[PDB]
Amino acid sequence: MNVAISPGVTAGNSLPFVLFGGINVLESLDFTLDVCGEYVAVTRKLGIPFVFKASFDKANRSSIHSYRGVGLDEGLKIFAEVKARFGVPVITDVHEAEQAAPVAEIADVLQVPAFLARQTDLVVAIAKAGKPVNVKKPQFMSPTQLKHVVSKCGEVGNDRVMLCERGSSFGYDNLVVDMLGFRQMAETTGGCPVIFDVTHSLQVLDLARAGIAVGIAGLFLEAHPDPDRARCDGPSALPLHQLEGLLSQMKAIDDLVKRMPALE
Amino acid sequence: SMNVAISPGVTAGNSLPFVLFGGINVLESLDFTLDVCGEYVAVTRKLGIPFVFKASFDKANRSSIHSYRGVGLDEGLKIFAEVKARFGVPVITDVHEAEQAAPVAEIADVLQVPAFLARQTDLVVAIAKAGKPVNVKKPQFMSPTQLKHVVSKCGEVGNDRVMLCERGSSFGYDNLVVDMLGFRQMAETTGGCPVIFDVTHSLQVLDLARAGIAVGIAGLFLEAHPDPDRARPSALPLHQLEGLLSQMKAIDDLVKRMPALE
Amino acid sequence: SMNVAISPGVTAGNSLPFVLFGGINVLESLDFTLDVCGEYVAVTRKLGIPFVFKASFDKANRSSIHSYRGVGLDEGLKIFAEVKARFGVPVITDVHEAEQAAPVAEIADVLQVPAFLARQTDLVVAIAKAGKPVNVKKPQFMSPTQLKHVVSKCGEVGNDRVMLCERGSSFGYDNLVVDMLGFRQMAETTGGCPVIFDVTHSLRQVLDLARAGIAVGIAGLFLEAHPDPDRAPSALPLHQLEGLLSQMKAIDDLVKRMPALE
Amino acid sequence: SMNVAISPGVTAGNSLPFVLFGGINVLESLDFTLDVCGEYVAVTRKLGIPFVFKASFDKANRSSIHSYRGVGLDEGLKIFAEVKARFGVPVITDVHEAEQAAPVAEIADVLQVPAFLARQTDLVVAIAKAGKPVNVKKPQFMSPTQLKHVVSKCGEVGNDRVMLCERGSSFGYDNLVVDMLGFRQMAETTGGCPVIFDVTHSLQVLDLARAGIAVGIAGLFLEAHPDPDRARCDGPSALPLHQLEGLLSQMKAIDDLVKRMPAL
Repeated sequence: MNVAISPGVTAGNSLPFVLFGGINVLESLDFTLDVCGEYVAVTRKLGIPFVFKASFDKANRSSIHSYRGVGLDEGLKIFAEVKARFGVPVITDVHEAEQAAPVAEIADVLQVPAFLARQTDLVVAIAKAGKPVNVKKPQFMSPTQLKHVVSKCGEVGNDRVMLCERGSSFGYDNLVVDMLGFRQMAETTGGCPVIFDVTHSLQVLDLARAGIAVGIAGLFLEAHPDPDRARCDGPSALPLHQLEGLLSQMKAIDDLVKRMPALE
Repeated sequence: SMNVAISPGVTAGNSLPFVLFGGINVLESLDFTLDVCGEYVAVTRKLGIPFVFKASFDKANRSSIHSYRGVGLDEGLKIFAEVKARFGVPVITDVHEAEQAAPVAEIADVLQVPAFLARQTDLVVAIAKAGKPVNVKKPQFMSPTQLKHVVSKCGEVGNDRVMLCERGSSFGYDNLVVDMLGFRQMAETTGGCPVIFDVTHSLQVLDLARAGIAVGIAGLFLEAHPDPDRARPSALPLHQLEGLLSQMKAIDDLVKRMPALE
Repeated sequence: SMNVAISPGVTAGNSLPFVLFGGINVLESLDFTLDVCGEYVAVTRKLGIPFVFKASFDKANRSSIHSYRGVGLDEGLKIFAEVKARFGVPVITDVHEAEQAAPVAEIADVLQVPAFLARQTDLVVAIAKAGKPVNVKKPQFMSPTQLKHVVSKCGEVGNDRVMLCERGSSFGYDNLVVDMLGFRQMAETTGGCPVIFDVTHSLRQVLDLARAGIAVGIAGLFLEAHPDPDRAPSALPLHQLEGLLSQMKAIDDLVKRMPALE
Repeated sequence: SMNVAISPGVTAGNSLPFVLFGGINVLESLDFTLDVCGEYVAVTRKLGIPFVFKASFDKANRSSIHSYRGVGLDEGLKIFAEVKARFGVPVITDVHEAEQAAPVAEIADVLQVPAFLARQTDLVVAIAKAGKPVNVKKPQFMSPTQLKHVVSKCGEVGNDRVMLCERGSSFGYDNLVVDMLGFRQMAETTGGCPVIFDVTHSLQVLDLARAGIAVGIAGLFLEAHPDPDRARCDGPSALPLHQLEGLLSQMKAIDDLVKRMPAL
């Protein structure tokens, strides 16, 4: 199944990989524009399809007082300016059923947060909003169970679903990426595009190389100019200056493996 | 060990006689709820075990939009109101949306945060703000030392009456295992919150229940059904309730009068 | 289920009063061995708990070839002979090489298969052939239902006196978690072999784990102790032994007179 | 980092073209061994991939004491001598008991420490003292940063020619997952030992092999058989032999590409 996101950007497991790349959360217009512009410049140079990613709300910080981002209303204003400035499609996450329709007016893909992937009403609200849907696979969920979420989407008329790996629970706290999961998610859901979040899955290069070599529809990436200074106990973003170096290796492997067959 | 007063005559605490949070998966009819709740009340009253009746009014996380979800909020609250009026038993239920907490708190005696939702700031705050004691289910993805953050969110909005509920940790794909070292970790990192063990969702129910009760905990969380084979995770057969509870009580009374080592 | 006669008045069985397999990590000196065992003997005699003294004569799997390995076979067996002569207690020790089994079985009353060697056909067969009861340590990588194949190898060469020993299961990197449901799976898939729980290797929280395992209803506890474990995984502080054991006996005596559910 | 010379024209190293350590589960007869080795030689030659033939002379841990164990030490070494004589290939086998190390080392070119026995001091020392390169199998219970203890044991008795072989990690009961982050950790914590990936035991063979090879490693470890379904084992299934060329051509293409890409 190939999922058409915007003109010239289509995701599919046999197609050239799509970078879903951006930042953790919207803090300001200018900072968003500058980071997005650098993503655009690099992906344009290399010839990699690109969807810009950001959250408008951090809905699950440790403290009710922790910074949560600019929020829904201002976030969608920022996304509108990004789309106008760069002609790039955008993807963002949706935490509450009531956000789905307003977000769908602006965003080109709506993401189901991993912890919320089983919540029927949220998933239905997101699926009914009429845009392609990216389902984050929670660390507690095996790859053959994601089909139920895909089915809930199809039951309310949305067949344009993508599935995003971000690791599996491995003891306490640690995540392991089972590289056999990508095919199992694809094959049990009718061939949904599979995307790999190499940021939350934690050596980013080892992991991204491993995942791209398997043969997948997309990469999911967060970046920052200075990741070590994040005001976050979240997982480290890629340092932004490393983007081109990373993506040139990804494209090289991706172009190679996408012309190699399965074993007969 | 902080103790949490649920009602007169029911108080949960890690040094106190265990409390049974028992009932059924989801509310379906007044008739069946009363049937099951009445058996729990009679057995617990006979054995002398503090009791809080448990049920969901909605199953918010089923695999299909057409899969039966239960009677829903408005009818659920009416059933709980009857359960309370007829038996004088306190009740606990789970809350899935922020806007549900206030109306639920008018009837329910304890509000539960669903496991998958434990990290969501707005839902937890709405539950905590509703002013009843809160039961936080520990997600299978969460280590026992991280639950303190959810509790702190509750404290941050004025609710210090928080209990923690164990239901297993992810062990490979699909399977859950219960780390019995987790109960003390949960308790000691949260200032001594009552710890509760869900022996149904964790899954040999007797083996697990015996093990958890022997550690010394505040409560057991249990679902039962008259015929769990032919119902559409597996509840205790309702006819085994008395036999299970008599062992739980026997072990619990023994261990709650034994100390830590020197 | 099946009972394993270890020595006169010491019999291990899942329905019988629990047996303590207790001692120390490794034999270092006669003096120290006698000091610790003497303490175990006096506490178990006082409390009325069947006792088997445990120690390795060699640490075959330590991180450097210069790391201290214990007194070794010849001297270790001499120490075990003294222990037996002086206290009249039976002893258990582990066997790392096939040719050690015959010599060890002249002195030791139970031979143990080390966890990492449990699948090695030739070692297990030599141990089973030596003619004493066998304790099989369940490796952290093995599921509870697979231990049957090791027990059958013992049976294939005429040794039907086999016990099984839980020490935890791999949980992510490095850490171990004890699945309390494993005891019954081990017992039921092996014709009811006695199941023993190593609370030491499985890991301040020795008490939580020990209470939980003893409450399931098992044949034995495996325990290592040391007078000053911090300044010496981590053994129980020896001065805590009587406190730990009095609680284990109390729980075991209670649960061993309770049935399965109807 | 470290390069281990196995024989003329065969050298394993994490920066070098990958080496195939390839063969069969156990030595059953001379002629079957020669035929299978002959097929590996033909394909590795055609493709230009360095090759070491692998086989066990004993299956030391079957479920039943009556189950077939292969030809045994004495006859196995006679078969190995003939393989070397006939094909000019180096060979690798596993050693289960201390006393087998010296006689095995007279014929074998690499001696392998079985995974379950990797912590056994006396076995590892007898293997290390035998004077040939050593392949330590990483047991599914051992974390990648702990393998350094085994390498140090080998060094303490004068053998610095050690390679480390990934076979998966325990993931719940029975299942294994391959953590693709472990390869670097094994290499960096041991002074740069060649890291090798057993795509057989670790279990979709192509997904896993593509992922591992893309990370950048010294070797692949593979068992094959003309009819794996009819194996008289309940062990993990061998690669069908007829798929060897197709698998290895993809491995070569990916390895050649990534071995000339830098760090970020």
